[PDB]
Amino acid sequence: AVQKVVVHPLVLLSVVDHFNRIGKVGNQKRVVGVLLGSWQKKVLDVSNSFAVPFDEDDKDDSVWFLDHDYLENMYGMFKKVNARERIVGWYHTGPKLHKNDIAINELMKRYCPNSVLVIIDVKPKDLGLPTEAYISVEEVHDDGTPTSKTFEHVTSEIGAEEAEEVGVEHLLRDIKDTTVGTLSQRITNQVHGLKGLNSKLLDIRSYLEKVATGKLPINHQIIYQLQDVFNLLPDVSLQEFVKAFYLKTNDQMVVVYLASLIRSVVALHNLINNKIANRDAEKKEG
Amino acid sequence: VIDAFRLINANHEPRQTTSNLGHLNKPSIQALIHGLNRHYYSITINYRKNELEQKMLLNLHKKSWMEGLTLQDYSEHCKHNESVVKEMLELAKNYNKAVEEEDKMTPEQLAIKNVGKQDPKRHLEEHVDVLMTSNIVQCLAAMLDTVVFK
Amino acid sequence: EKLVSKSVFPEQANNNEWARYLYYTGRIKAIQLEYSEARRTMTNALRKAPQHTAVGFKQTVHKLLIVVELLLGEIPDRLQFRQPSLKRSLMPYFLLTQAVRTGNLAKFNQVLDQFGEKFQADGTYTLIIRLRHNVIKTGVRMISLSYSRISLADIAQKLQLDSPEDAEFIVAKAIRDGVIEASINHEKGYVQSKEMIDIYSTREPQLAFHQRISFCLDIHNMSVKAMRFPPKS
Amino acid sequence: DKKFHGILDQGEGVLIIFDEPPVDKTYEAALETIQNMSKVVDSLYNKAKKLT
Amino acid sequence: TRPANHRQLTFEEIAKSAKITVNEVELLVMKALSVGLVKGSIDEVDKRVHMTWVQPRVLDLQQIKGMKDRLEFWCTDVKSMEMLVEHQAHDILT
Amino acid sequence: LLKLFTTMELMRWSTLVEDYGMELRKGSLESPATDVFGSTEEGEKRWKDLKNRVVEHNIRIMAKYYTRITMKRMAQLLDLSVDESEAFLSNLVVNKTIFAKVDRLAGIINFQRPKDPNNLLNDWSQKLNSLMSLVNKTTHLIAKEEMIHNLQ
Repeated sequence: AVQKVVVHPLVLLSVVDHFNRIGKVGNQKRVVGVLLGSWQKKVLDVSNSFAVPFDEDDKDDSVWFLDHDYLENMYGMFKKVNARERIVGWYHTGPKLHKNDIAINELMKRYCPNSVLVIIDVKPKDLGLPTEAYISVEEVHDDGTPTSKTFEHVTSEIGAEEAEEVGVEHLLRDIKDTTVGTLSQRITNQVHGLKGLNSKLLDIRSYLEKVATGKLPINHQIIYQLQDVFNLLPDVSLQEFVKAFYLKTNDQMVVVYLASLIRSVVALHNLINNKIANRDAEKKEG
Repeated sequence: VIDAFRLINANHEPRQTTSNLGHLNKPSIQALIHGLNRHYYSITINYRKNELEQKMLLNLHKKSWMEGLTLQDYSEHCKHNESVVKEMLELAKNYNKAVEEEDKMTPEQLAIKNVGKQDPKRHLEEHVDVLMTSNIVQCLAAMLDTVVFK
Repeated sequence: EKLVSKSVFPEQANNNEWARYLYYTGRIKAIQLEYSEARRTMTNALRKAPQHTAVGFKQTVHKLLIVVELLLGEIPDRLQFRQPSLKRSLMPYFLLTQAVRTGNLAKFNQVLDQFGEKFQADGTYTLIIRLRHNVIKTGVRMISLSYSRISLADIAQKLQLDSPEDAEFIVAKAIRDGVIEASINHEKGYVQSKEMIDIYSTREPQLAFHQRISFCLDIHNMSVKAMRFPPKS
Repeated sequence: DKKFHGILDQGEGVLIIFDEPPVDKTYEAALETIQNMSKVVDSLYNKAKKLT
Repeated sequence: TRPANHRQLTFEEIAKSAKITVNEVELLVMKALSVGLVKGSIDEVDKRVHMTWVQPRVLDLQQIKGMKDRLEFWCTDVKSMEMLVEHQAHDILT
Repeated sequence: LLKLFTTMELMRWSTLVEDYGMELRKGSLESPATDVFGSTEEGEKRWKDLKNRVVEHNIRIMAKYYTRITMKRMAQLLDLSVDESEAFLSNLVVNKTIFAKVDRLAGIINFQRPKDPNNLLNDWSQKLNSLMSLVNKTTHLIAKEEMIHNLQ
């Protein structure tokens, strides 16, 4: 079981390049390829990738073709160039999971038994990470009865080596705004978090509307998870919670007030020094 | 640090100038010593990007939404605040000591006065900034969660 | 009073002007029945007065503060009564405070008869006359501060009053005025002091700290705007 | 002598036993810092005499 | 059935509902907790049970629509706070 | 018996002695007994220790469930007198096996530790984090369902 997948920026940019070139060729919607990488005791590391021929019928979810001979040849060449990287999984730029993904994963499992799928949205109309990691798992039900092969989410993050970090930072002269202070602690979170939460709740609302009207059938597991969520929603009118909240807020504001007092004294010191300097300069000039 | 090169034949000027674009780099002394503008010439490197490349580069550093709203253990937060205030106490003592100076100091001696010795004013400012940021962020996150989650 | 109510004092006024304004407004509020506001404003005035100079202004504000505190029923601090500058001037008020604390109409009348003219000269005779009849307020305050639950007969005995009916009326007057946080209960016949609430759990500390934080931030902003860099002149 | 944290309730013949965090160690540090910065402000007052 | 904000049942109520005397209420609730049907605690002094979680169950379309309405309220609150923060801090974040 | 001692539910000494009293003590010819609970003084001591184990198990279960209980009810459920139950609980608390506070004047046994404001706020934060994770998981399930049922 994978606990985390680390996708390096070179993999993402290579995926973008593959998508762009196949699109320039034309008549395609999703791109597929291999993810070479390495293992670090349940913390994956995807470092490199290469393109692979792939086509699918836009109507039938059973007419798809992946050139495994080309996959093997290119893997041999990549191994000849860098031995420490071995096949770890496959990637596809499709915005969301397709129905052929389990079949493609079964094909790739003959090259990597613990294959990990990474979906890279090259046109992200959202506010969040661009990578979603999935691992194929057998699901046993209680009423759904037949055990199907379903895709299970795995935490994905972006990391980089020193050279990759240097290159990305050099290339990031598009819009650079570090402001690590309260400004960034207000934009990168708070606003972004609330917007993402609203997006997720809107997705849940859309699904619930579809279910209630009758476009989609009922999923007991989804309904159960929603019940658990609504149960977890806390209550903030309890006297004990209110009192604890006020106590902690008072402590934080004590510290804030002391910091502001220090700031004011420093400002006064600077003003006195500046006035001394200006008076001395005027006296000397006179 | 990257550059692009091409050679010069055994001839005159290697290239023709129809703009100022070429003469904007100030070739480095090391390259000039090792043969720049004599056996080879440089070419400007440009980093034109497409929309998807730009978007992916910008999105690389974006964090998960839940990380933004996630709070921070209150025991650890209070411990950090306590530690920094205790440090600020000694820094204030040293600041009082230092303020009494700066009048018995040569105009040149002041600069070298802060060489190998702590600067209470600078450290107090840094601690104030860190404390303000942390506490303001925590309070605002707490209130936002209080409303959002029922 | 009308002019004060209808005019807004400038905030960017010198500390000396602020001291004068605070003293005069406190005088007006003390002549009227606003002792709490008078004491607050006049403490601010004395605080804002210049440290070294302004000896006479300090004496005047101190005398008025003594009288208004006695009227409110507290006891002025004794440190101010021994400062070299305000030593001889405040002796009559020292004796007045002594009598008020050890409430004794004989001593109070003796002090008033002796230093009658100086009170008139300094402008506090009428307030002292009010104190001469509201003296008991201090005794009731001390009883409330000491006892958590006392009988009206015991209050009468301690305050040297007549039958406990007068004590009950006085205590009710004090409770309505807000001098004492207590509730009377005649079905048993005792006055029970209210409990002390946990101020910290309340939002009040947040308000106080927010006020002070805003003040400090304003100080820093104005101290940064006060800077001058003159070489471009 | 502070052997155990508790208080006696005479009349009712009871012994109450409790656990207390008597001090915060942040408020005390804040108070000490306030005193030190009061000294700093005193020194600034002395230094401002040169302005006059 | 009980709303999430109260969710604090009493011994007499459980006895009346389950047709058992008040004494066996404690054992019934303990069996429920042990099996894992409900989560909570028992306060014999006050004669109450504080249920904090009951097992999920299958819901009909009316209850699904109720959940949708609750989600609507939640999303409205989220959007309101997002707008508040953005408007108030536009100066520092442009 | 092993299942009885592994299940987290109250058990009664009288019921145990009635059901397994003879099988574990005298035995039967098909399954012979053991010297664990013989008629000797060692066996008597071991029987007493088993009774103490039953009492401890009951106390642990009624501490896992129960925020406050009365001493009369705890004695009634442990099948011992009030004084004996008090002594047993006090010994357990002193030995640090379980946490309990006896309010003798009111006869209440409190099994919940004091709640610091830090603890309360930490619990609230943990609940919020769990809520966010559950929202993410629900979104993943919804996406899977839409994929499965939307193309056709």
